[PDB]
Amino acid sequence: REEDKLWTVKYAPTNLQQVCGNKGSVMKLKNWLANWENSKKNSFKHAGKDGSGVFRAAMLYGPPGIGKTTAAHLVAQELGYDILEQNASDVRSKTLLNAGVKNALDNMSVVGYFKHQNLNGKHFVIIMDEVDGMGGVGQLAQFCRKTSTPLILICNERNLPKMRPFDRVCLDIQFRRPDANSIKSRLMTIAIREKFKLDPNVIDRLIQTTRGDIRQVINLLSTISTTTKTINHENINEISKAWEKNIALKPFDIAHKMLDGQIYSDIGSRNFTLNDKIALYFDDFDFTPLMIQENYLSTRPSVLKPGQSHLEAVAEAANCISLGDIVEKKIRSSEQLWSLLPLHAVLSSVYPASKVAGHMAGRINFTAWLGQNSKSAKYYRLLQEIHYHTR
Amino acid sequence: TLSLQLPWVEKYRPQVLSDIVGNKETIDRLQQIAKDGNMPHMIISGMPGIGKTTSVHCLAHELLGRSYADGVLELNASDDRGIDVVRNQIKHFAQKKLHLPPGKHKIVILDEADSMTAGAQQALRRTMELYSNSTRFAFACNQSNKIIEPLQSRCAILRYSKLSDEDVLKRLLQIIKLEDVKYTNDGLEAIIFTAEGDMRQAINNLQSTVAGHGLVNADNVFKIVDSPHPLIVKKMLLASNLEDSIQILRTDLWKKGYSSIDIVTTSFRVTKNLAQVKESVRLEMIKEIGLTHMRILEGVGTYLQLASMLAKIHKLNNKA
Amino acid sequence: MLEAKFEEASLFKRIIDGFKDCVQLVNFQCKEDGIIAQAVDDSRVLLVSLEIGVEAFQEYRCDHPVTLGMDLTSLSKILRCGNNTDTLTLIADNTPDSIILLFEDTKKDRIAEYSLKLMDIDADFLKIEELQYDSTLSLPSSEFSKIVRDLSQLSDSINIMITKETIKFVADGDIGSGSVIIKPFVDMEHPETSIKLEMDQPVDLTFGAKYLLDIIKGSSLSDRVGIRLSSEAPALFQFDLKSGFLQFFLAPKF
Amino acid sequence: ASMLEAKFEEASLFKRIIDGFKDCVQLVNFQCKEDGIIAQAVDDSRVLLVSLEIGVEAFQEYRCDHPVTLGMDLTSLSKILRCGNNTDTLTLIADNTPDSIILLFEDTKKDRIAEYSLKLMDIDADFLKIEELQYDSTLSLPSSEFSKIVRDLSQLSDSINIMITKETIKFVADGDIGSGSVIIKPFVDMEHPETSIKLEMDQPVDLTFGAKYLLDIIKGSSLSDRVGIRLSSEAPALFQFDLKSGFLQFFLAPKFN
Amino acid sequence: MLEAKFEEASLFKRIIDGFKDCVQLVNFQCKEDGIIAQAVDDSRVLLVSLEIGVEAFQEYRCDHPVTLGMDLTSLSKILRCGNNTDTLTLIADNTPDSIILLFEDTKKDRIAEYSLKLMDIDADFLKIEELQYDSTLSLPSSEFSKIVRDLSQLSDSINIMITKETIKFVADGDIGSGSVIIKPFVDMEHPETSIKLEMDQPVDLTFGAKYLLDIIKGSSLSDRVGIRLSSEAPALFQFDLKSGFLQFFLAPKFND
DNA sequence: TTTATGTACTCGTAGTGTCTGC
DNA sequence: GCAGACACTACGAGTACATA
Ligand SMILES: Nc1ncnc2c1ncn2[C@@H]1O[C@H](COP(=O)(O)OP(=O)(O)OP(O)(O)=S)[C@@H](O)[C@H]1O
Ligand SMILES: Nc1ncnc2c1ncn2[C@@H]1O[C@H](COP(=O)(O)OP(=O)(O)OP(O)(O)=S)[C@@H](O)[C@H]1O
Ligand SMILES: [Mg+2]
Ligand SMILES: [Mg+2]
Repeated sequence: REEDKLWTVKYAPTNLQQVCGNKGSVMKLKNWLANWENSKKNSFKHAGKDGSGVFRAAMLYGPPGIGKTTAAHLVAQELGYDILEQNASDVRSKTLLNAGVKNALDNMSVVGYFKHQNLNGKHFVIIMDEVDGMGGVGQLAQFCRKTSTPLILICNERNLPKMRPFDRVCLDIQFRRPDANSIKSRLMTIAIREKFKLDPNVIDRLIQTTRGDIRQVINLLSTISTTTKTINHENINEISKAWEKNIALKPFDIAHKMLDGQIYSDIGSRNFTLNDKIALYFDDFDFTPLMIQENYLSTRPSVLKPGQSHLEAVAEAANCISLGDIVEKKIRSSEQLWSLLPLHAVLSSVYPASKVAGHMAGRINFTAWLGQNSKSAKYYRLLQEIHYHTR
Repeated sequence: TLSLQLPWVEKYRPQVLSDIVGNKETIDRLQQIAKDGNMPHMIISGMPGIGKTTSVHCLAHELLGRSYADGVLELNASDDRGIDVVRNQIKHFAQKKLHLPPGKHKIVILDEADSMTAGAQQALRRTMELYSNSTRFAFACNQSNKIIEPLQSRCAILRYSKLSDEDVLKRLLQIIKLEDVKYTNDGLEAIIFTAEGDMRQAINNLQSTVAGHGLVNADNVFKIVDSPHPLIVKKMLLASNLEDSIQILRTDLWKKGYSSIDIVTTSFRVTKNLAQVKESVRLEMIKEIGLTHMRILEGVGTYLQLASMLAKIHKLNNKA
Repeated sequence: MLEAKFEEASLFKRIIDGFKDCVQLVNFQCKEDGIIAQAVDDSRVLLVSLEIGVEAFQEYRCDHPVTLGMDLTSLSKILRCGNNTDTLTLIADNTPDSIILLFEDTKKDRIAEYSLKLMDIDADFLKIEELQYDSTLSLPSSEFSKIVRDLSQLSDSINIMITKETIKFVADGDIGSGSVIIKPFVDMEHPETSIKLEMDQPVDLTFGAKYLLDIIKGSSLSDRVGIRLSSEAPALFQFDLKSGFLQFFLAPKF
Repeated sequence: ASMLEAKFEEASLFKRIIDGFKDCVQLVNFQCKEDGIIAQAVDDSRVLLVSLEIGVEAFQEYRCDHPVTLGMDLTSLSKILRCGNNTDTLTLIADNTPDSIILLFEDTKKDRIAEYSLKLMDIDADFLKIEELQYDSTLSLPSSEFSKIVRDLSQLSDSINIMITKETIKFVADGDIGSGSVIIKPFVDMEHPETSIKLEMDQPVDLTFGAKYLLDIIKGSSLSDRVGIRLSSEAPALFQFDLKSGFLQFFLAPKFN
Repeated sequence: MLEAKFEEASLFKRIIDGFKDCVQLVNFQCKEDGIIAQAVDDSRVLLVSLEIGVEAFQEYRCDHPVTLGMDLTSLSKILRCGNNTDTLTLIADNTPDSIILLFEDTKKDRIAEYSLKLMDIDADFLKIEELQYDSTLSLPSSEFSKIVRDLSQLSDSINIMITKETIKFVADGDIGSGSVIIKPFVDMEHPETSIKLEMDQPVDLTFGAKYLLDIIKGSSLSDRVGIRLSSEAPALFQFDLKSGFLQFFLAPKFND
């Protein structure tokens, strides 16, 4: 009914012409699922016009709340394919996955028999929504290799190593942050439908602060309209600050934000205090010390003190990096003093990057100490083998 | 052993949304949700003791009445909220068919939600997305960082802020007038200063002072409860004379019975939360405080180490 | 308003045991004629249709048509808590939020009254079909269960052949071959051992064994089972209960 | 020779008695006297109290002149009883205030002799004089019936509420799956005297108890054919299992509100 | 050249079950007189000797002396097909880098052939210095395993004090003490439970726990196990067999 | 991805026990 | 009654967090 259903549910898209942005990705998904049967008749021995003939499976990722689930549902329903979804609320263990949709990989829809012309309303389309909520990944990959039904997966972060086996077993379709025009039009329709006034310049800031999360934008509109139906440019900053989303940050972006010269400026420190720097370090405390060390010497410094050269700043940062090494060794030892993490945060990320801050000389490189250490460990093992053999 | 009187913290817990003071906009929005009935999924966050879970309980009581015995499932850290034995519980509760008023839904109070594992929240993602028509969730966590971003993408962010002194004073005066205890404005401002916007701390200090001396005058308040040592540490670190800093250290912390590690941790927290002095100066102050922290944790805890820490802090502060 | 009195809490436990392995949520739709249950598997591949005649109940009183969507695990647990000999009595009030099923003991006096919380099943109703089936073979349930458990150790693919007017079962596949042909077993002396086949067209349908075990698990209720095969429509595994019928719909594999 | 001698007719009796309350209690404080042997032990949560008592008639021979405080550990005690043939005749042996006791696992009646010893444990907690009081109700039902009811109801809720009013026993357990309401009408039978729902009445009682603790109680149902439950609003619940010569109570603490 | 055909499939498996925990691997040495495979544990303390006869275990045809070194885990994995009727077939050709283990069943026509990899060890020392033992004891192996596990559960150190008419087992631990004494009692009606301790000199030796567990693991090899004790000498735990015997050695650790 | 204890969670497995049955 | 079937508790290996 109305007035007793969530705004993000009653205003869900009804067709593929009601999706805000991601027109290319939805179009690609529609083409892939509209030509799977032709690829099946081709026995998957060659690609199609867009390359859909080689991949019997696809996977969707993107930021939350942008329309992956809605696009999947509408694409499955428009062609009549019967939806068969597995979710994180149910078990995806290897034994139960083999005891679950494994038989459904080539069966038929009995409800499709009873429901119904709907020529292709007689098949399963399989939906692992929330793949990241996991030997489940191995079983899913082996399903992707051998499946007699359309199959897609929905996750959020491909870059995680646990979906690494999905590297070339699925037709990747990437969803991005939608452009503000379609969301602007959708909120205009919603505002004129739900009696509350909305100001066009406000949608841009709402999308900017919400970081392209349409569902959270609808929730924000509902919550504001509960007591203050009028949205103007007066309380825009108040609402943006109250509903700001403290999203976690990726290691490369962590290194970029840490090495930016503005945050250590006098003006830039009023809002981005060093407490925010500690909180930013603590997002990924295992990669930030390694990321800072490998690119703190490949920038133009912009916070050089008068009479101080770039090399002096590099040396003074290396001193505190060496101190952070000793702090970490005390942290990860038999004593196991984990109350020392805030000190390691400063000495390993904040102070060394507070002297070499500036634009990149090249670009932020992935940490190489991990690979070098692994190769050194294997070389040590082989050295021990020959040492003991010849002894 | 006579039955104990209920403490004033729990005796005067609010039962309606009107009695909660502070964050007027959030309370008014909660009231509009209460009479409207269209409760969305929300996450409530803030510093401890400012009225997070009491607002959740009051809203759950107001939205649905006699159905409160079975129409709300409350969970907490004392319940073993895991991925496996508990997904079935919320799955059944959301799938449970109970007849409500037309504009009311079942409420799942996942109180203290920042302590759950990642997999539990991953299951809760689709659990919330599926039965959004029947059940609604209410997270109440001190820190919102532990909650994953898919959960934040489908929840209404209700951030509580620390209570202003006026609202704490107003509700305190209400409590005095209901209890009829002799009070002095200096004592009340002492309670406000000691509480630091933590309401339960204010009520507990009021209890201790009332039942310890009868009068809540400022001298009795400072006799019973001590001033917060973060303020003393901030005063000590910001002094200009080294002798003054050493005297403050000794008299106010070493002779008051404060462990050295507590002083070091409080100094680190004050320095990282301080903003008056230059950023770089705070960086070397943090480095030196951390060196003293390593010395303390390695075994040697002595007044001499704290004195050396203060001496080097003054060396950096006075610019050689 | 619903008052379904059973003579003993044995046949209800037996039917719940029979179909509880495959389906996990059912929806009892109670009417004046009796009770009708519609069940869909979690994989949406097999469908269990159950209806019970009013004569099975010792007493059945109803006022309005009311639905009851339950959970098989909780219901089976509550039923197993009660004694087998007792007399079950399903009671539903004006609001179908919970049912009151209670066990009465003739010996002694122990009214182990239980309550079960209902669940909100989706809006999908029953859309039962009447399309013609080409094959209707009806053979003893026990020996059918025995032979299909014998064939279940082979591959999952279980295809049924209607060649040569003779029931021809094949359980071949990747891991091995399980082709075993059975003969009609009509006997004049024993009416319980009789096989009749329509033989309209030798249609070919294949199925899965891991579910077929769940179909054959309900063989205890009826000694007579009849596979009704169609050229296109899904297979039927009907069990003629003493009053109603309990039939399994299985979608053909492909 | 030794001051304390207690030769059981069979090791099976002591094994069963120990396994009756082995799970719910960690530390046991035996107090041997000339009248018999008693054992008052408290659970770790200090909610469930066990008061074992074995009369002198359950021993084939028994002699203990001086009172002995045998504080022990049930885990190691059960481990010691785990090894040894069950048909063998156990003989408890202890010295004058010793550091240990000696378990004579005399195989059959000759040949093999065992000398298993368990170091005595210093439990300074005195025995608690919680014997009985004016109980509001006194019911008596077969152990099998009570065990079956508790096992059935524990799957439905975490708390079992026992209500007695006007010659009727009623167990209710409201939870998430459902709410059991098992009720019992008192009766007596001359044909089978073992099954008889005896009852007494002073004032109605509505006392709730935990599920795990009640399961721990019914684990001991194998010792006695009958179990006697006595309830009061101002007293812990009493579960008197009758033994061959003594008894084994279970003082369970009800929940409030 | 090697044709060590074994009568029962689940017999050599039964032997390697005992061989698994005593030592990680053995170096087989097949001779027409018999099969010997002795290995040294990782501690160089526990000694295992193997002897297999020729009259039983089907016809044994060892044309040439063959020395083979291989693991027991893969051997057990191949021997997992241990049906009560199945047999064994050992074939070693020139350069036997991969022994083919043929399975032929009498009850069914199904056949199974697998190849076992060979590692390069070529190390085997066979020395039996002592045969004279002060006390020789025969007793049922199941009772030995029972008493050893009961005493080793209580304590980590096991000592034996052999005196006149008493075979004393004592185990002192922190939890308590277990002093089980068994007397030599022989029943002619029950040969398996017969106990005889030959008496020349009393033996008092202190042993370990894990070694005793490894010794008693192979309890099913013989109904009666031969236990030999010598003063100031390694112990000898000889397990009998239908053709040959398996003896286990251990150093009596003692620090007083 | 190394880190190097202690904690907590999760799953899987192996038996161990009582419960139905012929 | 012995045999199978059954679901239960107990145990072991693996992963991930560690300051706000
Ligand atoms: N492009 C869009 N246009 C309009 N509404 C949208 C769009 N994307 C999302 N929504 C709204 O957001 C709701 C939920 O979107 P979903 O597709 O379920 O989010 P999601 O892509 O699954 O992200 P996850 O699963 O939470 S990580 C829909 O029901 C719509 O109301
Ligand atoms: N705004 C308020 N108005 C009135 N009483 C309040 C208010 N905030 C807190 N209290 C009192 O604080 C006590 C309980 O506060 P809670 O809401 O339970 O603390 P909290 O907000 O949950 O913080 P944490 O994280 O749970 S420790 C009661 O005695 C309330 O009366
Ligand atoms: Mg989704
Ligand atoms: Mg709270």
